[PDB]
Amino acid sequence: QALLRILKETEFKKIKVLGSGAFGTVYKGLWIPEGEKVKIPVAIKELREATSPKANKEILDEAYVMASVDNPHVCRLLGICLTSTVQLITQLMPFGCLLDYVREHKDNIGSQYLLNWCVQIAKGMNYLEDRRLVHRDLAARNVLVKTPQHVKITDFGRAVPIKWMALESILHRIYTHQSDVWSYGVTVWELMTFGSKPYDGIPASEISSILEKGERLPQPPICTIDVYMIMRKCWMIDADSRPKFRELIIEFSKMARDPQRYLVIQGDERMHLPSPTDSNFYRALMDEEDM
Amino acid sequence: QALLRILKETEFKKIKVLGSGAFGTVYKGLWIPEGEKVKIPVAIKELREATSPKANKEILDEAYVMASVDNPHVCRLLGICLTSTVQLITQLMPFGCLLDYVREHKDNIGSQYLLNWCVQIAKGMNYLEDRRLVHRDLAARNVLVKTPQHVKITDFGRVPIKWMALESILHRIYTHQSDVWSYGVTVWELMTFGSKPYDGIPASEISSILEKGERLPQPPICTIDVYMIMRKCWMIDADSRPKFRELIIEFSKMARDPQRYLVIQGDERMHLPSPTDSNFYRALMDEEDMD
Ligand SMILES: CN1CCC(c2ccc(-c3ccc4c(c3)C(=O)N([C@@H](C(=O)Nc3nccs3)c3cc(F)ccc3O)C4)cc2)CC1
Ligand SMILES: CN1CCC(c2ccc(-c3ccc4c(c3)C(=O)N([C@@H](C(=O)Nc3nccs3)c3cc(F)ccc3O)C4)cc2)CC1
Ligand SMILES: */C=C/C(=O)Nc1cc(Nc2nccc(-c3cn(C)c4ccccc34)n2)c(OC)cc1N(C)CCN(C)C
Ligand SMILES: C=CC(=O)Nc1cc(Nc2nccc(-c3cn(C)c4ccccc34)n2)c(OC)cc1N(C)CCN(C)C
Repeated sequence: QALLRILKETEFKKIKVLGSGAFGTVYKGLWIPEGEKVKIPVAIKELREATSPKANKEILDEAYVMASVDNPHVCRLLGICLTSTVQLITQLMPFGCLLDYVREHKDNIGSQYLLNWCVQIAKGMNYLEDRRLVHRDLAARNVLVKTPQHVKITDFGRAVPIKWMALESILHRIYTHQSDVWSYGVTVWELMTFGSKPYDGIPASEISSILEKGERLPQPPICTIDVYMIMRKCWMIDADSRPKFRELIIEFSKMARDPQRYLVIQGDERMHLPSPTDSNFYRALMDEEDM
Repeated sequence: QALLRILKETEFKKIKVLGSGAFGTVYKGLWIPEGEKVKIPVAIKELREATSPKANKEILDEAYVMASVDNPHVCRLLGICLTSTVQLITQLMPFGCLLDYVREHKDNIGSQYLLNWCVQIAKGMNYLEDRRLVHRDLAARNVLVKTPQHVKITDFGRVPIKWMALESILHRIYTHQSDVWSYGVTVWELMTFGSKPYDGIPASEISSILEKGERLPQPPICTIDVYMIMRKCWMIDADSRPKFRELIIEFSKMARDPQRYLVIQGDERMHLPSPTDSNFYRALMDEEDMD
């Protein structure tokens, strides 16, 4: 209700293209408050099409729900502008997404960051499950980095990412919170391989077959089997044998309490988490919300 | 101890001059974390005198206390860089200082902002008094605007003749009650929206006119209730001046009926923001807790 602000086109401008989503493009933009002199960096998503008083009504009423979330590991929709092209505005995460982050930082990611990222993603997904919100598009590209010690899940509930979807989602359009657990396992697979393309070299029209014959993503080199068994149980075809996000929070937390025991990274002992000094400095500059 | 980060000169640099004080220059600068690609805006104060490692320890020992404060209306020291000239790092407040703010928004400000700013400055000063920290240089230039609904006090802990209590001018005594005097001048600055106190009088003479009973005049928009409070901050007996806690209570009740205590032309179409615009401001700029 009061969590979604309706904007004018005059109080924000799109400045640089950051990327394409499925149904729209995301820009880096600037918010100019009315009667003010300051300019605040923001992220604007302009939708591919459809300005219709009628489609606006489902866009708005679902934007209200995406403005309702309150969790440190879930992004909140902040505003909307209902012109000819719908424009959506969120906070800009200056570090980008976890996917390009682990791809451009593959030689400096320690084990202790990866397991904490897995935990944080699970807390965000567990909160959405507690809010009865299905993500439907969880992937390393939809996990944003506020600080390297703080990731947030974005772009949930929007409803093709075939290589992330559960088989019941591929064959029968079923989207549950257990289907999201499947996409969570692929997301962990992306993190542990430092941004590899899942099922690389296999047409998306062919994934349903290989999953029915038992084929799964291979064990990442840095993962022990305790981590790989977790990923594989997120890919049981029976959805209720897949773990719950609540359980995934507990298990990855305990592995975070002994990181190099569960992830084997070359040179893992010269790369570590920030001290309280470095953490408090990050929070005072960029991350003042409670965590 | 772990709240003050020691920086290297390679991970931050100065970008633009924001203003000077007397102890040194303040710059707008950018922090680049080591091994990272993003650039985070900061405020850097360069100590314009070059100091020695012996003076550095006295600089450091007070920097730790300036990094120890935790209150929504007091700025916290975040970092320090100890080269030839010491550099000090805080959060950058993009709206600037309350002084230039009310000067550039003169008579576009309602009573409800003016009274809340008075409350917030008293809250910060009362927190400093509870920490047994004297400000010694309180003025509208040292009140930073994080957002228009949130101000913070900076540059405390250690000649502004026209702000000082009389015992500070004659006997250089600096108590929390001398800070109450300078608070009254600050409220005067806001209520005249950035006028020069005692404008046109040499500072070498302010002691004389204060012993003769002369004070700053009543601002046009102020009724006598608020002007009497300012006059009690300028009593020659230090223990007849009000306490900061009392100023919090007294300005708070006046804030609950602003148009009763300030008479501004057109005050009734300029209001405080709605929860929607406030939830929008904080999610972008002010994630800190606050009342
Ligand atoms: C006939 N036919 C036509 C179309 C109809 C339709 C209905 C609803 C939408 C809709 C509504 C709301 C959103 C989204 C989509 C969405 O993509 N949204 C993201 C988000 O915007 N991200 C951002 N990136 C950068 C800046 S804004 C998002 C942000 C966030 F903070 C939290 C969750 C979230 O999903 C929000 C579109 C089309 C359906 C029927
Ligand atoms: C002969 N000579 C030799 C050396 C001796 C000496 C001793 C102590 C200092 C010292 C130490 C610490 C600070 C300050 C000064 C100061 O000016 N500081 C502000 C502050 O940094 N402001 C900012 N603006 C923009 C970016 S940083 C500040 C920031 C904050 F967040 C909270 C309180 C505060 O006071 C902090 C300097 C010199 C004195 C005698
Ligand atoms: C991971 C892809 C990407 O482009 N990442 C990225 C993201 C930045 N910030 C940001 N903040 C909030 C929301 C998004 C966002 C949300 N969705 C659904 C997106 C889709 C596509 C792109 C971005 C999306 N992003 C960011 O801030 C500067 C930069 C950035 N990078 C690394 C791209 C480099 N360009 C500057 C060329
Ligand atoms: C009233 C002086 C002042 O504070 N000016 C100021 C400040 C900031 N940001 C900022 N953030 C933290 C600390 C300080 C700061 C602290 N001190 C002690 C200062 C002394 C002089 C100038 C600035 C400072 N300044 C800031 O962020 C962009 C902008 C301005 N300006 C008003 C510049 C003028 N603008 C209208 C173009």
